[PDB]
Amino acid sequence: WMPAYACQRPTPLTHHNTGLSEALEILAEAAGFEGSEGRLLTFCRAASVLKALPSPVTTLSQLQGLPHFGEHSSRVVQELLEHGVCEEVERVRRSERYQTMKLFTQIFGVGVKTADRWYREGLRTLDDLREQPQKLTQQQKAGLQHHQDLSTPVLRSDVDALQQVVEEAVGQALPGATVTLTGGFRRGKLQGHDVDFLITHPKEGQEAGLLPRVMCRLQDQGLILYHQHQHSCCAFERSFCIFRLPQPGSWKAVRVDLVVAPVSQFPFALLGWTGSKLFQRELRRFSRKEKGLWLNSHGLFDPEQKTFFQAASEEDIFRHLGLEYLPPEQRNA
Ligand SMILES: Nc1nc2c(ncn2[C@H]2C[C@H](O)[C@@H](COP(=O)(O)OP(=O)(O)OP(=O)(O)O)O2)c(=O)[nH]1
Ligand SMILES: [Mn+2]
Ligand SMILES: [Mn+2]
Repeated sequence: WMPAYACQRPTPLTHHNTGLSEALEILAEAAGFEGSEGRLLTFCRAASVLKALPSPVTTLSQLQGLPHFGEHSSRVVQELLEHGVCEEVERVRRSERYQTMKLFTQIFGVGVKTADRWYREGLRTLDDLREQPQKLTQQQKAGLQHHQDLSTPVLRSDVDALQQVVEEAVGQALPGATVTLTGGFRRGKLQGHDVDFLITHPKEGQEAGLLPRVMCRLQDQGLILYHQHQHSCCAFERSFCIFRLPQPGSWKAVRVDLVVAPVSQFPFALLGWTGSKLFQRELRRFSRKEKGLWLNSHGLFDPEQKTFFQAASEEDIFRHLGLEYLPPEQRNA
């Protein structure tokens, strides 16, 4: 038996069922593009199960008694096992709707609602968007300007170089302030679509006004192509950036999220920002459904008692929810 929730089972970075999970995730994504949130979560859960399996699925009899594997997800695997291809997945891959929604939603600053609006308005290509700049936010304009670089996977070596410049800027602005790599790279991934950093200081409140100082420094070194600062509204102070990463003989644009959290909230922010998206969705559903507690990136609240949990680490949070600790590299759900 394998547990129902992704937060109750280790999901490693690499697994034995990449072809099958990829097919299911194409169906998940396409459902999300159509606003079919239910079907999205269903395919995503089924994909996540395959990722946690210790062996490859070579016959359909191996699906027996697995959670989150309904009729539709089973048929997909079946056709792939029996014919090497699933017709519905290939139709989706070649569909103009899917290809366009993928193209648009991949652009920095574009979500599903925007992509779908643009689709319904007859926009199809990147050039179509560039011909209608009045329809674009400044963030989306920057996304388009750098789209080739921003669709090139970010590598671990890029992350290392970026963490150095961010640590130097942070260290110069405020001694004692820390930078923590989060997101997919903290989960052990070898590549990504951006780099995520969480910034704090051990004395609560010393992190006030730090991010703008970090950004000034980075800007002065020629490292920033685009920067949008947002103050917290509640909800963390953050900066959405495109860095200009020097490389031997050239350079590349890379997406970076810099998030500041007060150290009291840091374990929650780290947990939330480390992901995966599905893992965190599942952890929050678990906390609510199973334990009656509301988890987010700022805290763990008991709505009956009107209390907040005091957490020193991620381990404290897992412990409090009755879950065995999962290090970041087993959260790849
Ligand atoms: N607190 C908070 N967490 C978020 C938000 N958006 C996404 N997350 C979570 C879920 C993700 O696993 C994680 C970082 O987002 P990313 O889109 O960078 O995902 P991740 O780094 O896992 O994958 P990647 O390798 O960048 O494609 O943070 C947000 O607005 N607020
Ligand atoms: Mn990321
Ligand atoms: Mn990010």
